[PDB]
Amino acid sequence: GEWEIIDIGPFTQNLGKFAVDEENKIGQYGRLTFNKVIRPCMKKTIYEQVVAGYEYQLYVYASDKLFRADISEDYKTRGRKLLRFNGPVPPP
Amino acid sequence: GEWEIIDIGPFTQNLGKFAVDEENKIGQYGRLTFNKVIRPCMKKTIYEQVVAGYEYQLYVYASDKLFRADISEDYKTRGRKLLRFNGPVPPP
Repeated sequence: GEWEIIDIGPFTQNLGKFAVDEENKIGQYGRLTFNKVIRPCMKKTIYEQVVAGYEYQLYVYASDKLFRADISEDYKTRGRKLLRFNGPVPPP
Repeated sequence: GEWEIIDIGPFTQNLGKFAVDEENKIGQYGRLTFNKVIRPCMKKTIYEQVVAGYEYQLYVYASDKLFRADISEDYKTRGRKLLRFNGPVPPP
């Protein structure tokens, strides 16, 4: 994922109070009393990659002339859109 | 994967019909007639990064000892969970 440093404000402090509370439930370290959280605190963002859509670069012949088309497609709705249409273009 | 050559043929031809159909609505090239789509055809996949959750690495003091806590948070439920809790560790 992506990593970033956050500071030691009340949100970060309560993250430390969470960890000490859960550890005291397990009971392997003995009764711990939360003191403070110090720098550096690291926050990692976990992502899932998913397809938003597609794009296409076409060479299409129409009425015996050759054009360049640029189409986009949405993954979920399957709806298309024509972005560009230039011609006549020389063959590739 | 970002950019790729896709083959021509049935799915590609229907993209060529769409581009001509859309362009016939504008009319700057006049009434066209779809002929065929030729090589090379490019496909560009567009991905979307959605957040699955977060993870925090902390340096926590408790009962005058310094521990390293790894806690996790969900993006949808916002629920916290302690993954690891080791110590004492040397300070940064």
